[PDB]
Amino acid sequence: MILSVLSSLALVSGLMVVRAKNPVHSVLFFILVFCDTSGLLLLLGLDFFAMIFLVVYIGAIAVLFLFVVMMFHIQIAEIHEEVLRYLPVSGIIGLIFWWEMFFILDNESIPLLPTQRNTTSLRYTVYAGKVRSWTNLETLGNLLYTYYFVWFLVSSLILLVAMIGAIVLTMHRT
Amino acid sequence: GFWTFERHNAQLRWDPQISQVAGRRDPYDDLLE
Amino acid sequence: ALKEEKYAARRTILPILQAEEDERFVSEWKKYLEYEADVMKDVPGWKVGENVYNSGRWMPPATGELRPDVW
Amino acid sequence: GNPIPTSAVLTASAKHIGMRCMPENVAFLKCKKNDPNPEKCLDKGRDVTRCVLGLLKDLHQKCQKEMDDYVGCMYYYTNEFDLCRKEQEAFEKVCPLK
Amino acid sequence: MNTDITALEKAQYPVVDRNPAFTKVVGNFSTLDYLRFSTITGISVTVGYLSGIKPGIKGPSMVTGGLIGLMGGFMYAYQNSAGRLMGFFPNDGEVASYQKR
Amino acid sequence: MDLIKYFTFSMIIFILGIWGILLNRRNILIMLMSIELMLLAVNLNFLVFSVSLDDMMGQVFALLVLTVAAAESAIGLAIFVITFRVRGTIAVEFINSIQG
Amino acid sequence: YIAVPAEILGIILPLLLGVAFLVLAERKVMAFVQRRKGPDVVGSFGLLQPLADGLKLILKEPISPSSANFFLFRMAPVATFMLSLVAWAVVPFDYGMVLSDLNIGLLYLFAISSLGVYGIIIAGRSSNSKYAFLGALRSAAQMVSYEVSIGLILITVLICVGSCNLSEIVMAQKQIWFGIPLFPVLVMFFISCLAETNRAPFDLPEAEAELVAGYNVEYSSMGFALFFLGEYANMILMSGLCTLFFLGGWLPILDLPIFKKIPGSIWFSIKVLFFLFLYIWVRAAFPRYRYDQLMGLGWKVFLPLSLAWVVSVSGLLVTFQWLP
Amino acid sequence: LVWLEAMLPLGIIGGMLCIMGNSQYYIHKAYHGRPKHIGHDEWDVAMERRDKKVVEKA
Amino acid sequence: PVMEKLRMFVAQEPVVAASCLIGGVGLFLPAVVRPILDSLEAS
Amino acid sequence: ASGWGITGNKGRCYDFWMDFSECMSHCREPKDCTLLREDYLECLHHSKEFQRRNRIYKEEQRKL
Amino acid sequence: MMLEFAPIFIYLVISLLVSLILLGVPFLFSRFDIRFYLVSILFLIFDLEVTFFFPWAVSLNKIDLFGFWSMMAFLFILTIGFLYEWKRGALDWE
Repeated sequence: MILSVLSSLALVSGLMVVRAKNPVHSVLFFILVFCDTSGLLLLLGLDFFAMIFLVVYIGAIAVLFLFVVMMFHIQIAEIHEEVLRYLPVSGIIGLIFWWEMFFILDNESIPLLPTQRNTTSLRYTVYAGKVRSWTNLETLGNLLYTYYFVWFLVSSLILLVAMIGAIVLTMHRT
Repeated sequence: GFWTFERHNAQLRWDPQISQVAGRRDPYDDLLE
Repeated sequence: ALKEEKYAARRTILPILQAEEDERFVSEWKKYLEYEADVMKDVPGWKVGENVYNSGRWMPPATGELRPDVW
Repeated sequence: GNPIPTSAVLTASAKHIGMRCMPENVAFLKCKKNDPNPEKCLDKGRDVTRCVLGLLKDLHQKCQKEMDDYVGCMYYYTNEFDLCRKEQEAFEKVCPLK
Repeated sequence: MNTDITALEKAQYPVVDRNPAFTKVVGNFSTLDYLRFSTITGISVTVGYLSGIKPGIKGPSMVTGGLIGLMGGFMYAYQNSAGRLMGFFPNDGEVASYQKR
Repeated sequence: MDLIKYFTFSMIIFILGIWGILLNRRNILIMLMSIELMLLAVNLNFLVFSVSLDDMMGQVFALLVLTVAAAESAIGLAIFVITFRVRGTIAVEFINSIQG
Repeated sequence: YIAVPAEILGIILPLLLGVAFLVLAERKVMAFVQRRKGPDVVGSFGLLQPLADGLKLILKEPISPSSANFFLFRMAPVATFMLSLVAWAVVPFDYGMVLSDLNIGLLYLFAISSLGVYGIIIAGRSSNSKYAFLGALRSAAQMVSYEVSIGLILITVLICVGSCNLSEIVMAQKQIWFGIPLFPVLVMFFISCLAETNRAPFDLPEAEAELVAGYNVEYSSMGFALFFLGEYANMILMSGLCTLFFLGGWLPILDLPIFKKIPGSIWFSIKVLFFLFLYIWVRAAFPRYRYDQLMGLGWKVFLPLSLAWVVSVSGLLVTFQWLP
Repeated sequence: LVWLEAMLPLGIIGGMLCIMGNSQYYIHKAYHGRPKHIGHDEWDVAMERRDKKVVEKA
Repeated sequence: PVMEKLRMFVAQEPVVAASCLIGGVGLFLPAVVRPILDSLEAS
Repeated sequence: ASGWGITGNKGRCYDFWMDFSECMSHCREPKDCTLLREDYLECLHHSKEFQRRNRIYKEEQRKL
Repeated sequence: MMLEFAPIFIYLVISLLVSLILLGVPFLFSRFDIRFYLVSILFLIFDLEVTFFFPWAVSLNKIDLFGFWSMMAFLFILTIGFLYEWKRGALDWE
């Protein structure tokens, strides 16, 4: 039920991202999709990722988009178009993608139907793994910098490329 | 059976060297060690 | 040190808690096995409590919930 | 008579349990390491439960008021040892760890 | 960190030391190793000088080229010395100072 | 039925990205934003799958993908800015000179 | 869960009273510095001045200018006020006195601070004023610029503690308060908080006489009030964070029975009050930087020093194996 | 001694903060019977649920 | 004569010099002192 | 297959994966490792367990 | 455990109610500056740096020297980038 609520909010917010006449409004509805995603992540028990989606996607990336799109002052005439003529092609593509892709896990991951019986007493509890609990933060930090550090450093190289490109493409020194 | 070749068996030789590393242990080895 | 103290206190009382949990789960599993034996009566070819794992090693029943241990 | 083995009582008595029921604890943990199946460890579990319950009753007979106070303070502070030191010392003084 | 030097392809020459230390590898440098190092450093300094004349920074360009050459030349010499000591490269000299010493 | 619902959440985000591509012929900023939606949907799949399989490899890749998404957004908006500066407008009729 | 809203209101309502009286306290302290009295007629010693001002704003007619973004214009002060309020759910006042014992509380606070910029930017664009928009852009850029140094200082404290739990951050200072060995870090943090709150010497929105119009120039009645309450609640929160990270939180100054007598909530309140006094004393003491000057300070001074302190503290701790 | 006029709103803020702490502290203790435990982890949750059975079924 | 260039750099850019020294200490301790302590412990 | 669990212990399906891998490490016909492979996949997705329980649910619904 | 997040949600709901009450009671009686894009870029880079520091800072006790030096190399690459920013005038608003 809660997943239904979050799914509906994300669906409507994403439709608003792709269908808002004003791009600034599209960026603000994108922030709502990211907040909804963060709620989903909190339901998964991954609090670090839920907070990092707020810090990075909303706090940094969406701010970048908002800053740029606001200073553009885009007039509706340059980007407007009637989208009624795209109902059939979008209908076909969306229906094909829907049937093939919303049920891709059904054959591999067959759902457990909820019986009218308390199957929650069949929960076996192991206290050995509960003596010292690791947070999602510590579990990630145990791996990032030692056993998979090459990928970490390559990501740093990617960021350096971003900085250099931003300067070489836009800088006009005074 | 190219997967039998020794080059394609790296995990089978590497993983036992980290079987006691915190983060990938069976919880009971902490109880008896 | 204060945390090690706490963890040591958890380790000395783990076996009794685990033993009680094992007994509770075995009793519950017997109840569910008899329920299955009753419901799947008159179903040809059925096997009450068949292990789906070929190696036969015991695993807890799967719950169908992604992360129930965090709530 | 026999105290209810709530988490407060077990956490309060954990040090005595560790010193007294050490061999049953080790045997149970070894059997669990060999086999996760709860059905295949019930004998060692009964051994562990019997040693702990016997020690619990014994320690209730030796030091009742000190044990009640310590268990009461452990329960109030959800088993935080640091907030219960004075009752811990009073408890171990009449009931030595040995 | 668990480490393992085991290489995929086995050494084809006597293994004098399977994991030689940094100082030992450096102390194992031969005259050929110092020749490779000096050639790479000199070529790099020359390229820095010649490429730096047009912008007017031949001095600093020489310094930059020399830094690149020193790094690469040390790397090449260390590679050769360590590979000789581990038996990946022909190392009759290292085996002489192993049988004797 | 938990896993299928998480997966269909990610699915609708990916589908919305595809639709944003399809529906915005004249709005290339929203084309970029639709691509960002698709990348978020994939990042969520890795996290959901990592939880589902009890495996940490999904989370490592989730962090590294977030880094890639940040860099790609930065450079994309830079290219947007320079295109706008050269033309003075963002209309797609002024970015179609190369053809054939 | 039926008792949770009672605790939530017991947090929120006294916070609003505290904000209303922080504005009065700032007016009284600035006045006393300036050989004047400050509010002293509306109520005994001016104590009813906040009530009168709030009631005045409530009765004032809302303009809501003829903009094309009426929903966003009104939602912008609500966003910033809700964000200012929600940071207090994870703040501990004493051992066990905290609404949400978040294990990721430090990162949660960083996330809230990162979110704060949106109310200011949306107010600027939705207000249909070039002057409000350019002011909002400058304020937003300054806030994000000082967020980097705030985050790096948070990482330094995290390395010392090794846990994102605020209560654990306090209880890690039982041996010594972090403000003693990390005094320059505390100074940098207090200045970064000043700049992050848009406070003097960094109060661009107050620089109207400098031909620099604020982001909230087109706001009247309770939208303006919500912006103001958010900023002052953030000032109180920054004082609380300075207290928690560097001054031992609810811990007493010395671990002696004479100090341990008075409750830790009183200790925490005293330290927060001292930092709130500094916010006002600094406002009364100095002139303000230009936008370019404070941006230069943010990127060229506070970021390099914060990065250097992260490196130095981590290196020393791993060297001597003093890590948590 | 006129400066005590300024120490009144500051004292009021300090009292508001003390209220923000203590009021939520006592409401929680009254409803749950014991004061809130900082650091409630998987182990503490497992204990509480098992204790409920261990108490109610005795 | 690179001995007063450092002097002028410290005079003109004190924040940068302080940052470099602080980070340099933080890097020098584990690269030098930590192996010294490790070697001392083994013996 | 990596063995790093999301709570700092050995992954749930790692032992099945290993046994599959040791099997394939010397069996020249992959059909010799079918049982262990489907055990590993069953640990991953619980498909057969859930299918059998859904059969039980279906029979209960039919007989009600 | 995510149990401590529920009070935060109720807190958000109550704060929203208070904000709506406060804001609703009175209803009864063309210039692009590249430097803002640039400051956004720098903020994004250093925000990702703070992100990668949080797991590292809480995990220093187990990664020991190797993790310390891997982070140091990461910082070195990003600081080379920052020096490039400095020298190109991206940090100067004059």
